[PDB]
Amino acid sequence: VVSQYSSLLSPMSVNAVMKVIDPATATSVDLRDIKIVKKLGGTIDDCELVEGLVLTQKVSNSGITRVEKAKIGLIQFCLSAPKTDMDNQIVVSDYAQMDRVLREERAYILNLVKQIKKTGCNVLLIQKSILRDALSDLALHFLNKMKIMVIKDIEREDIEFICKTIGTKPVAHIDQFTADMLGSAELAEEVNLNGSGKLLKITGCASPGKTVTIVVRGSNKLVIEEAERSIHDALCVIRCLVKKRALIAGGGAPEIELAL
Amino acid sequence: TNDGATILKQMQVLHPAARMLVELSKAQDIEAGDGTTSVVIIAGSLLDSCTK
Amino acid sequence: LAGEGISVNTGPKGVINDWRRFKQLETEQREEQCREMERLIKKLSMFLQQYRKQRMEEMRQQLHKGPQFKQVFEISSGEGFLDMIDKEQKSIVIMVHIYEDGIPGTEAMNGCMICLAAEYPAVKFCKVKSSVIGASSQFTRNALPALLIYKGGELIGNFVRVTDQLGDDFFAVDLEAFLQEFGLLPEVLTSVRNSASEDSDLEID
Amino acid sequence: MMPTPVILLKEGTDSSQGIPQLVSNISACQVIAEAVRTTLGPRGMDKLIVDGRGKATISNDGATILKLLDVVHPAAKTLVDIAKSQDAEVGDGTTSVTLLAAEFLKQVKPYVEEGLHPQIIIRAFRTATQLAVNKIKEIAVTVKKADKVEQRKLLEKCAMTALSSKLISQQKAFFAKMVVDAVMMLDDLLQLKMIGIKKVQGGALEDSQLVAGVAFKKTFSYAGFEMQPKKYHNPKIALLNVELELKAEKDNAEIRVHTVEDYQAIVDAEWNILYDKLEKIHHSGAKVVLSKLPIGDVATQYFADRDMFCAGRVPEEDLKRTMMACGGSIQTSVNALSADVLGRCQVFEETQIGGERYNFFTGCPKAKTCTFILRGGAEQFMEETERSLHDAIMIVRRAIKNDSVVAGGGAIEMELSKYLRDYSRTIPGKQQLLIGAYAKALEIIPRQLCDNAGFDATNILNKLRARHAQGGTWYGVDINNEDIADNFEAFVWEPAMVRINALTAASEAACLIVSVDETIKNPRSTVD
Amino acid sequence: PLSVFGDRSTGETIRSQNVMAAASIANIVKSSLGPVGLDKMLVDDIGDVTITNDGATILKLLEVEHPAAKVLCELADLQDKEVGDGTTSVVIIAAELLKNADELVKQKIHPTSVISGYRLACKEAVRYINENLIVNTDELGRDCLINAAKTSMSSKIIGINGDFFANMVVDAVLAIKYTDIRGQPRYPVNSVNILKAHGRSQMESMLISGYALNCVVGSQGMPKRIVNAKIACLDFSLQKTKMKLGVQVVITDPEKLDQIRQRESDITKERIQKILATGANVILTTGGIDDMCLKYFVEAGAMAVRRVLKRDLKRIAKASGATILSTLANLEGEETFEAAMLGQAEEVVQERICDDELILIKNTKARTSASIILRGANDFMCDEMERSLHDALCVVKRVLESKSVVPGGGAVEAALSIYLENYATSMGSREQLAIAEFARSLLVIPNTLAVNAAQDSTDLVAKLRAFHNEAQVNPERKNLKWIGLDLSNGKPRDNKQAGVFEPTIVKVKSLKFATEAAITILRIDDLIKLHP
Amino acid sequence: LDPMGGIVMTNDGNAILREIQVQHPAAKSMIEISRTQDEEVGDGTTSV
Ligand SMILES: Nc1ncnc2c1ncn2[C@@H]1O[C@H](COP(=O)(O)OP(=O)(O)O)[C@@H](O)[C@H]1O
Ligand SMILES: Nc1ncnc2c1ncn2[C@@H]1O[C@H](COP(=O)(O)OP(=O)(O)O)[C@@H](O)[C@H]1O
Ligand SMILES: Nc1ncnc2c1ncn2[C@@H]1O[C@H](COP(=O)(O)OP(=O)(O)O)[C@@H](O)[C@H]1O
Ligand SMILES: [Mg+2]
Ligand SMILES: [Mg+2]
Ligand SMILES: [Mg+2]
Ligand SMILES: [Mg+2]
Repeated sequence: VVSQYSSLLSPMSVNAVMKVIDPATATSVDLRDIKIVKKLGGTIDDCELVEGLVLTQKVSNSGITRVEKAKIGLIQFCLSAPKTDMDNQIVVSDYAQMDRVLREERAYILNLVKQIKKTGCNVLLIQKSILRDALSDLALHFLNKMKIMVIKDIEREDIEFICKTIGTKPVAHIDQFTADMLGSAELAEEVNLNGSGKLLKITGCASPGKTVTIVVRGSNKLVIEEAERSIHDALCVIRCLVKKRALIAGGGAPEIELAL
Repeated sequence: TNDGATILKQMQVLHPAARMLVELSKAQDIEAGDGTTSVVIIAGSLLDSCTK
Repeated sequence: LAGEGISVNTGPKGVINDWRRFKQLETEQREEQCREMERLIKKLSMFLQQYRKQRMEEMRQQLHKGPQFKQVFEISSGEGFLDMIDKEQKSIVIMVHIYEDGIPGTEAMNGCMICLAAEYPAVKFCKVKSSVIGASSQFTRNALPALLIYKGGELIGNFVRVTDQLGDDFFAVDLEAFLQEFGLLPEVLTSVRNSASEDSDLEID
Repeated sequence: MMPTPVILLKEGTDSSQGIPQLVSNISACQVIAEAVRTTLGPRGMDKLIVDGRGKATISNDGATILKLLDVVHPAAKTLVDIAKSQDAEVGDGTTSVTLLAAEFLKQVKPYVEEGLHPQIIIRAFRTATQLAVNKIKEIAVTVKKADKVEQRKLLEKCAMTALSSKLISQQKAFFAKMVVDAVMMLDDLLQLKMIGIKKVQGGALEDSQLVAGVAFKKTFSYAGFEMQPKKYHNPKIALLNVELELKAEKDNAEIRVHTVEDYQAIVDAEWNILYDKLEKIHHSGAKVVLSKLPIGDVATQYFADRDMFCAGRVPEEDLKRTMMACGGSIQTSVNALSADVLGRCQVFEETQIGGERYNFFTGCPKAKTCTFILRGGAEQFMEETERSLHDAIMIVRRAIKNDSVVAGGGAIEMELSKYLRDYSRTIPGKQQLLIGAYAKALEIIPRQLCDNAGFDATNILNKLRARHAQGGTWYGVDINNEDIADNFEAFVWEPAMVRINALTAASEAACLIVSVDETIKNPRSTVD
Repeated sequence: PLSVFGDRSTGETIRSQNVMAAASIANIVKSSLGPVGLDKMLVDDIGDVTITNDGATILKLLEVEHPAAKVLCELADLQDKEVGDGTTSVVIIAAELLKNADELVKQKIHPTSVISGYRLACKEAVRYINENLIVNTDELGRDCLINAAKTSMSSKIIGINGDFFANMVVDAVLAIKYTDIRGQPRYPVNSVNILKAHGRSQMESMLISGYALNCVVGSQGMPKRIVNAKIACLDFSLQKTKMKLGVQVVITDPEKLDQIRQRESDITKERIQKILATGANVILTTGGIDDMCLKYFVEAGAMAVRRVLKRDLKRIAKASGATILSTLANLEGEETFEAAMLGQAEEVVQERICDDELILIKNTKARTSASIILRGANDFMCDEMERSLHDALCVVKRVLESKSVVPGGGAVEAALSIYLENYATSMGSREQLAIAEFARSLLVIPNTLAVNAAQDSTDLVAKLRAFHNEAQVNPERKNLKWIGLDLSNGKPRDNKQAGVFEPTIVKVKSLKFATEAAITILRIDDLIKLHP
Repeated sequence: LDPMGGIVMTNDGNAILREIQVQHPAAKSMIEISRTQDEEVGDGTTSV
């Protein structure tokens, strides 16, 4: 159905395949490094070839958007009250302890946020956690006060793709969180799709990774799915050209030649 | 959809030979990426000749 | 009379179309019987007490809502019953009322349901006929009051023959208290409405 | 709507009105036309319809297909009615009328949907149809030479054109010659009942024959029949309506005797009555005896003894046909069997045709009737052959009425469309659009021919339009060459009456459908 | 042979069925187009009644079965989401395009050629619109906005009262105006809180110069009117402190139990005292407030509101300059509430509106906002007024963002049909038929307007086409491009002079979306419906 | 006759109309009009 939009889609697919593999010494293409993101609305003419990555997750830190010269950081621990792996309880036998517990929890959260900020980070990605609260409202308020854009609920299986794209290294403990594990980016902004949702686009990365992302638009869901399938077919064709570099004429010529 | 593999796997065929053709189209999709309709057409034509 | 090892072989795969066509209707029936036995046979084939607060409860129930009294929803077919029981969030309680017009004690409990629905927006009070459900004759003749309860798709109450424990001229407060005895009932007036993209506001930037 | 405690009409009364009702009527007419759309042209295809009793009818005739279809839509039944009307008046064009009417309705549907007053559309159809009929009568080709050879050739070509859409199109020349020969022997009334059509199972189509006389099946021969000679070389035929049997003299007759002598006399008297009738028949000089009433075994043996032939229970229509062929008179009384009441045929013979015995009466110079003996491989095969021959016979009869012909293959419709467009370009504009729609609707026939033949309809239509605009009245679709050609010189001839009646009936049906605005359906009575 | 457990339709049958479904959807809403259109009443088999004229609402409320019809329903929804106007015109145009394309296909034209022709025709129509038919609003002024709002509000329950409703709409949109980076004036509609309340006539609808809350004070002790409001916005509840799940209280010495229980409420007491010590008068919180905190606010003569909606609180904080505080924690680990976190308003009043009370925040400082209270005759009238008002606000936002408008009343589409039927002869040999059919289908909207007006559709459209043809042929008659339809008098009228305008984005997006939907449906030639 | 068994004697327009259950949406609109008039000013309920 996208034969009319081929003039736009075909160069997009060729560029997507070329930007993900080494032109020399390549024997296969891993299409999992070309992420396809489908966003309803617009027309097929609005398809994009975002160099960085797009995240469907919304910015929790509402009020801050379009961080320039972003130093992206990805963490795998939780910003909440202390909680050990084994069973833990805090016993209060005096009102002084009942004030000190709140005071010390606040101090611990503030110390975590200050340690994160001292590294120069200004965009934080938080891995999804289903055991403890990954981002408490106190932690979010502290991060907002220090002008850091927070993006939580990052999927567990999406960590590898994000790390390959941006260049951040996951941090699972605040002790090892340092500026050496941050990924510099030119711009990290949340774009608006003309009222059809919000996408979080991070375009421009120092030492770009070997990944590209394609954003597919359409009037309704069915044409979006078919456009995604067609783009995947084009990518697969270019991949099958990468290995076994041999070309034949189409148009029914090979089968009739075989018959003769 | 126009994709042969998607068409074949979306509809239930309930016949063993048809199911093997569906698996064949899926394999062609896995290996050669596209051409999943031509392979099924070729297999059907070959078996049609096998009848005679 | 031989060949016990029949091994029908090629027969099925050439006829499974009609077999599955019959099996679809069979399963559509089978879910209906499976859902329509959960109250049958098991119990179907078989001066602080003056409560001065109930009076003021009744008067405040009389002034419940302004817009309208509203009517209890009526189920028209078994399939509709199935697909409204199966649908809806499992976190809310749904209770179903079975009746046949003519028996005493039906209009009173219908009015009680109307009042409770007016004062409990979360509840989804609904009623069904005994004839449309096609229950047994014993249900139609000796189990007219049946207040089924659906909390997440399972019973937490199977009140059948509530006439003895409720009487024949009970009111809304009586049924409310009787249901609250076993903890069945979960615990302002706008002008008309307030609800009206996600872009909210910004300044200068 | 309000409950209205005492409602006006009977409950369940369904009333539909307004523009949606008319649009639904037009859609129903389109659906009906779709049923016979693929049966038109030399590349047309048959349709098979199974009734509730399991009987299957296979036909290419549009009227037959519409009749077998149980159409209950009140507006759609008009198309079936006009197909029946075209079959009755002309005998051919039953598919053309439905296509033309439904295409008229389809063309004016956009104007109906936008609120155009139906009276304007009706007036436009009336004007366009009158102009088209006048043009057909003006441009139809007739020659005032009145010679037998050219008239015979014209009849043969018209019959071939009528037959070149059925399963017998391969043998269309043979059957066309047979049909023209059969029609030419009818005297002045051209009655269909004077052309018998017999269907005998088994045998190729080319084995079907036309009998210059009369032929009918053997009719329940009694004992002693096989002794009768089965071939005569100049027989005299005694056409009778007499029951030659030993039977009670009258239903109310009652004999009262009181003597054994009178008993014997009565028995001998009955025998003598029968033998007197047989003696009169024998002394009439006849050698072949045919009776509408049963002929008994005694009479059969009596005729076998005299080297005579008898056949009782002969159908009445077959006796009328035999009387017309041989030239006798059906006698109810045997008292006066003169020489002028006996039929004469050159050769009478009984032969076996496909497992059935048939009596043949050939060599009748003064015959005014025929008999088609159709050979086929199936019951529906012979039925559809009979239908095709009926269409050809009606076409030949109408051509005998007047030798006014026009070229087929869509040529006449294309010329009419061009003329109507040229006329419509000279009127203020409200009628111009509707007459132009009529002219465009007239293009359905060549388009349907191309679609059925597997052509590209658009290119052929463009070429036909360009040719007709620049000259050439008789240019139409050429099926074999995948192109267009002069159909008049290609001998694709049909009488002008066919197209005149088709246009008239289609216009009347379209106007009747358009005029209706509200449909009311009363509840059924005795639903059982 | 196939042995597929389902029903299969192939060829002309499925195409005709798809076009039937699209035509049914179009005919559902065709009668509510243009000023002579009429509303529809929808009942949802429970008793709820929805009187509406919006195409998107009508198609959303209906339960639709056929997929080709659901395509048009989502098309209307998308047009509403991305533009906000023309949700009926897009559906009608898409259905007409599909019907004409099916007719072409039945004429043995391959659907690929029809799709290519439709793409070319849509591209050329957009180009011609952007080149010729647009009118720059720079030389028009506020009268252009007023006329655009009035045009958008026709065919609605507030159509006749447009002379006042358009002024209210324009005032609200200009009030909520803000600028961003790159110097682009952005107008955030949906920041205008639309409040409905039956009662007085529509002429009594109020445009609040501030914000309107659907909330009342938490207790009768507090005053209902504060003059020099110091709004304090909070995102946390003010209740008795309850310790977290990971902390439990174990008592071994009884003497500490009373101290623990006292501090359990003294914590919230101290928080409220910190909040009030800075001079705050009005306290709005998203969380709840219990009795003791309400009493604390009562004794100080403050105003406390609980259960405030998050979006309302955000809008109020942005307008008044307050900062939403999720907690009273600073960067020194203490509990502080600075005065800089206080918003300012010229007045906060709890007014009574038809036996109900709502809070009005008037003349906020550091930013101007707006809110509209709609007064009707019942709930249904107020809901329809709200829908029409939202349509007008979206139209005004489109006009203010993109400064180009096009004449209404079908002038643009008549001109497009003329130009496209002229241009079709210069493109292709078979796609030219598709372009011509696109041009003919573009005339469905003026035809529908004329039919709704019960006027002579054929003659009126013929006159309009003649005017536009003369405009496009004669080089000196470029002023005839604005000739549209006057539905009241049933005659052609220069709509640019009459003030019938609409944003160019409406027509452009509707054309693109209708073309894409028609192309999507046109590709289907085989349907397999597996049995459930 | 109240559906719950009560008895209502009145000649107030809104009091009478609030106790009538109707199926036609126009009647629902009229009843809502009656309630609007009663809530807004408390008088003239039959007149409207
Ligand atoms: N040999 C031929 N070449 C082209 N067209 C033909 C030929 N024979 C018949 N036709 C066309 O077929 C049409 C009628 O087809 P047919 O099915 O025989 O009768 P009808 O459909 O009118 O009942 C006529 O309009 C005629 O022009
Ligand atoms: N006063 C007017 N005179 C002529 N045409 C108008 C007038 N107001 C609106 N129209 C036209 O009526 C058409 C239908 O608009 P409408 O149906 O109300 O919007 P929507 O399609 O969003 O429902 C618009 O295309 C507009 O050009
Ligand atoms: N003494 C009176 N003489 C004449 N008209 C009266 C008198 N008292 C009241 N009315 C009329 O009766 C009407 C009041 O009727 P009422 O029962 O109050 O109905 P509603 O509540 O709808 O007004 C008023 O319009 C008033 O003009
Ligand atoms: Mg391919
Ligand atoms: Mg014919
Ligand atoms: Mg509008
Ligand atoms: Mg009064």
